[PDB]
This record gives sequence, C-alpha cells and structure tokens, in this order.
Amino acid sequence: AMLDPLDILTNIDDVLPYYQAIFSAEEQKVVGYEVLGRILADSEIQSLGPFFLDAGIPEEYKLEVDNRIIRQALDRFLEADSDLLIFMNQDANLLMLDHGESFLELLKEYEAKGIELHRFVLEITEHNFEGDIEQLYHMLAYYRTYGIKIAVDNIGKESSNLDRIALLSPDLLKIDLQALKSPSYEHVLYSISLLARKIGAALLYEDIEANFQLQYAWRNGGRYFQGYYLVSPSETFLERDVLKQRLKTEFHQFITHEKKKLETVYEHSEQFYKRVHQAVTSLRKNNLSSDDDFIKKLAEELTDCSFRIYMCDEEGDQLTGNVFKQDGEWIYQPEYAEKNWSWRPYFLENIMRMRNLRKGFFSDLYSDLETGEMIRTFSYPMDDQMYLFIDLPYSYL
Amino acid sequence: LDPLDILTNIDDVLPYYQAIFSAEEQKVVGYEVLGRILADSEIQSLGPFFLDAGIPEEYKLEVDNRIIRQALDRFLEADSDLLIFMNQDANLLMLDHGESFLELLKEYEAKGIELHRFVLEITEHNFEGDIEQLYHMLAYYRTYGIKIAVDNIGKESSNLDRIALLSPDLLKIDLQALKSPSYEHVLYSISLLARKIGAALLYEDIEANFQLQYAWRNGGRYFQGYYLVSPSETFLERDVLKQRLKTEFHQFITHEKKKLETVYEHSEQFYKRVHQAVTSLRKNNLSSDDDFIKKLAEELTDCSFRIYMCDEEGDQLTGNVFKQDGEWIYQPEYAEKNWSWRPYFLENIMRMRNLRKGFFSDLYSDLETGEMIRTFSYPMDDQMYLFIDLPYSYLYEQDGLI
Repeated sequence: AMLDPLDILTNIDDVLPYYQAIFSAEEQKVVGYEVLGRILADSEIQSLGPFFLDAGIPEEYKLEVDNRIIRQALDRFLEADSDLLIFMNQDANLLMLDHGESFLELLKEYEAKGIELHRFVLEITEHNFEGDIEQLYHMLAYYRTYGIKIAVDNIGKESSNLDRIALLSPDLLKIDLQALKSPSYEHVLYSISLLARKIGAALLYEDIEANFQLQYAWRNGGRYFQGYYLVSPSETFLERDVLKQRLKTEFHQFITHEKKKLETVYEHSEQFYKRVHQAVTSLRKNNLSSDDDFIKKLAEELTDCSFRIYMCDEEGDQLTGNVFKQDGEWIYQPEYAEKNWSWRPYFLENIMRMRNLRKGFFSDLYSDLETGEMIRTFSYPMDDQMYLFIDLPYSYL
Repeated sequence: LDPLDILTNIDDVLPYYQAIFSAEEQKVVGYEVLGRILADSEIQSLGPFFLDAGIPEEYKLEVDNRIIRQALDRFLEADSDLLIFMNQDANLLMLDHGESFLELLKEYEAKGIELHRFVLEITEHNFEGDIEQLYHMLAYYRTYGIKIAVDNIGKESSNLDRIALLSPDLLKIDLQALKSPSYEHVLYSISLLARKIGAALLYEDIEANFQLQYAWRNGGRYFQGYYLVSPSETFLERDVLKQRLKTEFHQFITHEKKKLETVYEHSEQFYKRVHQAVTSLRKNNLSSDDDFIKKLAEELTDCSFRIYMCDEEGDQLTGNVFKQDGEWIYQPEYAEKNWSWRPYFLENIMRMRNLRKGFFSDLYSDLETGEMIRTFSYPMDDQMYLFIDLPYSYLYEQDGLI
C-alpha cells in the first residue's frame, strides 16, 4: 500500500526537497525554511518521513538519500535571498559516525559557494542521542565557532531531559502543541519560555494548525512560527511578505486581548484595595489590641469574597491565627500563628516593595498550598512594621 | 554482601529512618523509611541489593515487605500526624498494578494509619513499562488520599510536560549535583511550574551550609540530609532542631534583605541618571527620536550597549543604536519590528504607565551578543517607552547586580 525502502533506493533520481516557511513575530515575515524529504512516485509526491525514521534500513543508504536532498536544497538557496535561515534535520547518531566532519565539509563547501554558515539551523533531538553529552557538546560547540546554529526538537516527548538540553546551550527550542490539541499545559509553556529567556534560546512553535494554537504560541514567548495554519510545504519559495497582512492583524488582536486582560486585573486590584482600605481604617478605630481580634472582624466586613486572612511581621513570622472561610462562614485557626514564610518565592521581595510603594497589591495566580485551588494573595502594609495578607479564590467569572 | 547472606538472614533486616524538616515551623514532619541489615555486628545498606539486576523480584519484594511492615509498626506508636516517605521502585510496583502494595497500605489503614499520611516516592528514570500506565495507577492511588512525590527532579528526571500531567504533591530535588550555570536555570523554571500546579519542593541530600541556603532561597518547603540529621533507628524529638534552624534562617533572611535592597537602590540611582539625561537632552530641543537616542547613547556610553524606543503596543519607533567594540552604531532596520511577544513586555508597559517610574529587568541572556545582561525601562511623554540594555561589563563592576 505505502512506500517500500526498495521503491526509494531504486528511484533515487526522483527524490526532491520540499520547503516550509517559518514566520517571525517581529516582522511577521518569512525568516527561513525547513527542508523536507520528498519523492515523486507514481505521479504522486509523497513523504520520505517514515523512510528516515525506519530502523530496518541500512544507514549507508540513508546518507546517500539525504545527501541528494540537501545538495538540491542548498542549490535552491544559492539563487535566493542571502539572509534566509536554513532549517535542516540531522540525526546526531548518524552524524557522529565521523564526528560530523563530512557534514561540516559539505556546509564548508557551501560557504565558499555563497552561504554564510550562521544561516544553518541544525535541528536535533537530544533524547535520541546515545553516547556522552560532553562528546556531542564539544562537536556542536566547534560547530558554533563558525556561527552554525543548533536547534533542539521534540522538547518533552519521550526521554527529553531539560538538564542535557540546557548544557547543549541551544540557539533554538522547537515546541509542538500536540498535547494541547485541558487546563495545566499553559504553565508548561510559561515555564519553558522563561527558561529559554534565561539560557538565551529562541522559541519556534511548530505544527500550528488552528488559530488558538497561534495565540498560545504568541503569548508564551514564541519568536518563530510554523504549521498548516500559516503555510503547508511546497517546492517553491514564497514571497517574503505573503502573510504580512494576515499576521499583522492577527497579532494586533492578540496584543489587544492581552492588554485588556491586564486592565481588568489592575482595575479589580484598585477596586479591591479600596474595599480593604475602608475596612482597615474604619475598624482600627475600635478596641482590637490583640491583632487576632481585627482579623475576625475584617473577614466579616468584606463582601463574602475573602478566603483566608492573616498578619505577618517583616521577617515572615505569622503572629496571627488564620480566619479560613468555608461554606460562607468563619473559622478561627490559632495553630498557624507561629510560622515563617520567608522561604516562599516572592515573599521578602513584597515586604521590601511595600516599604517603597506604601500600597497593597495582588500576587499572580498560584495554587493554594492546602486546598489546591487557584488563588491570588493581597498584601497590605499596616502601621508599625506589619503586613496584612488576604488569600482570594479563582474569580472564575 | 551476597544476596544469599541477606535472604537467609531475613530476620536481621530492619528499617532505619531519616527526619524531614518543616520550613514554617522548624520541625520534623515525617521520616523517610530506609532499608538496613545487621550483618557481622554492623548496620549495612540494602541499596546495593535493591539495585542488583540478577536478583528476581520475588526476592526483592520479600525483603521490601519485611522492612515496610516493621516500619509501619513503629509509626503506629509515634505521633499520629507524621508523614511516611517510602521510596518504591516503579517496576516492582507495576508488576501487579500496585494492587498488593495498596492492599498492604489498607491493612494499616485498618490499624489506624490514615492513608493521607503516606508519601509514595516514584522514580520514573528507571521505568521500562508503559508510562501512561504508571500514571493511571498513580492517579488511582490518589483517590485514597495518598500523597505522591516524584524523585530526581532537575537532573535525570527533568521533563515539564510530565510533571504537569501527573501534577504530583511533591517534587524531590537532589543537591549533590550543585557541588548561574545551566543547572540553576533548570531548577528555577521547575520551581515556577511547581508554584503554579501546587507541588511542594523537597530538597534532599543537604550535606553543607550553601545547600541549605540554596534550598531555602529557592522555594524549599521541606529539607533532608546529613547536614540536618543523619539516619538513625529511632524517632527524634519533634523540636530536635528548631533552634539551630530558627537562627540559621535569620542569617539567610538578613543576607537576602541586604541583597534585595542593593539591587533596588541601584535601580533608583540609575533612574535618576537617566531622568537627568532625557529631560536635559529633550528640553528645548527640536530634533527627532532617532537623533535623540544617538545623543543619549553617548551620554550613557559607559553603562549601555543598546538603546531603542517603542509605543504602547510594542512597535519600535526608532532604529537601534548599538555599541560594538567601543564605538556606537546605528541600525535603522530595527524600526517597525514588534516586541510584544517577549515575556513581561506588555506587563512592563502596564507597570510603567501606572507607577510612572522606570526599572531594571532581572538577569537574562541577550540573544545577539550571548551574554547575561539587564534592560532598563523608562517611561517618557506621549506614551513612548525607552529601553536601555546594560552590558555584562558594567553589571559585574557594580555591587550586587549579578
């Protein structure tokens, strides 16, 4: 039914490369192309994808096929726009058979012909590589001295290891959104983008098929985009501005969606600090020496929109019980009035921030330690080196 | 030790324990259950035995069962709120889909140990089986209130997609490896994801001061190691270490307070320098934006290497001015590029437009130059925004900006 190894090795002259355009967030333009293996068989252009991913095929015959596709690709690039990036898949297991010399030579051959080496983006999967990371790293680090870029593919799929990835110090991380097709996957992208920001790697999102995938990509550090939604593979290079208009309008909308969401959260914060300021000022006029009193009085005076309320000093010591709210009613929890919270990620920073601003503010959304529901906590500066804290549920309106 | 010396002396086998410490109170919250054998009048590890590949599972399970039962017996005497950390081999566990082990757990549920006190530590590094099959029985175990800890995070088992899918109650981070480089960045991203999904961090193998320091500054909720308390055969007083930890953390707090304010102070003094420069250069001067930054660059020559301006939506209003090998250059092509996809970009505009002050970004890697930098963001008139990138050569000669 489908292609046989022998169908390809017999018809090696029919083999050709295809190209898929990669687009940028910056200029919403064609930044480069991925070179893909193809074959014209029985009046049909079909994929060499499985052929290269088949372990039954002797490796020497693979190189001879890949060699032809690459030489054609790079010939196409010679007579095109000289700043285009060239995205190529290479098997690191196959590449190591000679320490990547013949491949580097091939690339070195094209530099002399007219292609700067820094245009080459070499796509690789670290979890398919057997043998020492240190041995591979030095090769790629030697590769890097010529400006050859290293992309790492299929992040977090089978034996994917963030530590071995970070060490390879890649120029580019390739992310597919297949495990998105579901609440928790956006935190994964969020953490990845921040990691990539620290280690100095750009994010390319691939296999973008629908509009929501492009949005998720754009709002999680995506610098480069690829997929059917943008452009399918073809044997011809496209105009560099094909999708400029489409994408310019689509990004403006993302920008606008994101700005509004920030306005809302800020608006609700200012309109919450108001409710808390009035209550704090109106009740700190009455007998509540022990701070434990004030809390259970404050919890009642908020519009049934609290959760947990407690006070701390500048070194994170809780000198107040908890006033937990379950089923729209109070609970007093003296037990917690002896804990240190300086270990919590942003705690100390906030205390400091509150002595400068002299204003309250919300944290970002995070999972509540005891319940597990998404919350924000409002921090309020009290008189005499003290700080009020208010845990606050979803707002899943 | 021969596996035969262990198997025929199955009676000498015993559990040991290592305390795990709370961050809030500085007290013991549980004990990891460790396997030992008294052989030739000396306590020895059973680790080199549970690792051995030529010993059939029949026999590993026989020993494991003896240890666990003795330990849960010991727990039945101690405090009713102590956590029980048991490191269980996923392959051994999955031989019967966890059935028998859960059966073992239910028996002690019948004797008065609430299932929510159990912390099942899993190591997915070793797993030969179907991975979503394991997560299936792990999700099932959770329906009884059992807590799930994932092991070797950051190093061998460092996959975000997988942590999130399981969403475990605990992440155990080993700190031997520490003895920022790549590793600290990986831990940092894991730390964030954990705050978002509700997994507490347990730092184990703490055997020095800088490791305890590290755990505490990096969201560590629980701590374990030689530095704190070595493994013994007996439970300790629950406040055994409260005083040593209480003061040792105060040093950490004061060192961090001092560290946070020095950065904050520098940002303040930086803002004043830039405010003078802009207002001075812009006041009574009729020249365009691109000409303005070229002049700003020269005024700030000693502390920057890139300067450019953008509007409310991230559109760059100017080309770049760029300092390459000590001489400023002008790159017009950067005009009209959009930066809104960068993390924090729209958030920062929001902050500037409401705070009406400028500020330093945190340390991040410059994509072009390849060095750790900081960017300074400044709000100007007419909803315009100024960005000044600082070179590593400037940061390192300032106190505390790395």
